[PDB]
Amino acid sequence: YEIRWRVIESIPDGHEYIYVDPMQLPYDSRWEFPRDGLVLGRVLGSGAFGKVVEGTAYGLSRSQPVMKVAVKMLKPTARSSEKQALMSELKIMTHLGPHLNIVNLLGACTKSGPIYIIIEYCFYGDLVNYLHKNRDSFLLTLLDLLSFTYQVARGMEFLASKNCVHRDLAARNVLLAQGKIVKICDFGLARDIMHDSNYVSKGSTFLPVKWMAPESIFDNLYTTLSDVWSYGILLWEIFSLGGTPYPGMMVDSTFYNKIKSGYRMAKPDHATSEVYEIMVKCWNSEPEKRPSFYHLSEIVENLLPGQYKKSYEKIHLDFLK
Ligand SMILES: Cn1cc(-c2cc3c(N4CCN(c5ncc([C@@](C)(N)c6ccc(F)cc6)cn5)CC4)ncnn3c2)cn1
Repeated sequence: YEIRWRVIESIPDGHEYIYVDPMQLPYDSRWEFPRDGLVLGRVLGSGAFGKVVEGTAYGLSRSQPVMKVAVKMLKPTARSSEKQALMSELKIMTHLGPHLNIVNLLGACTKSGPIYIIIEYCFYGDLVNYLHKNRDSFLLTLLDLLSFTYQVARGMEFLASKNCVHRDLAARNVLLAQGKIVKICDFGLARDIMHDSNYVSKGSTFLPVKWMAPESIFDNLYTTLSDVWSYGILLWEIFSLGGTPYPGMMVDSTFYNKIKSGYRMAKPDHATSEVYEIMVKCWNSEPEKRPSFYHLSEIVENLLPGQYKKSYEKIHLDFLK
């Protein structure tokens, strides 16, 4: 190809070194959970082709013989396109490993019918409804907002270390667990970073434009660095207490023109000067200049009381006992 500026730089030293593709890896049978040990209850989120329901699981844990869970599944209206994606989503989760700030996978029903993905249940729901619920009380506290901001930073650091690009980081995809523990969810659009080069076929039809970095919209480039842009948008959501990004702006020619020119959202009412600067660094137009998720945690860690780090580590270690 003759136009070299349109070729993205591609990174393998010798034939001995291969990319471990999680899509190609075997399914550990220990994830399997009999379908007749799962009762399905109320819907937790739904869409045209799928839903997440609350479930009770009997005998999934030795600690909790009757345990509340969530269950990701497809509707009858879903086609084979949605069926292959849910499978690949299960593949990404079985190989990620567990983390304190991820809605962890507990099991799956893969053997007979449609796929069920069984995930831990988060008592408080998503961060957008939670922040709407508490708006009047705030005016929750400010430290809570910082704590949410740190935990997502650690969650994302864990994902990027596994070379996993989330591609839909947003407040609607942050849940709150029993001890005000923040959990990232929805790996439907998640891809390994080497996925787009090795098995090239994509075409998600509807995208979260207002959360996406310029090079993701315009060039279909998804990296950890475009996740960091989304993390900036997530921060704006949290400190506007559940606000809609770019409020009053339709996504159109002029919107894309504005973002490309350097337009950015103004500071939200409940963000400090220092916290707005984090969102600004996150929306740098040159992706390589955005801060890393490790660096972001270190910045946000400074904004929290000194003991928080020690207590957060105590929760974290305990979770993996
Ligand atoms: C009021 N309240 C609510 C909760 C709550 C809510 C969750 C939860 N979520 C629910 C939202 N999610 C979600 N919704 C839709 C999709 C789809 C439509 N795109 C989809 C579904 C299936 C499919 F195969 C493909 C696509 C995906 N995911 C998951 C996270 N998970 C755990 N606990 N929990 C607890 C608690 N109080």
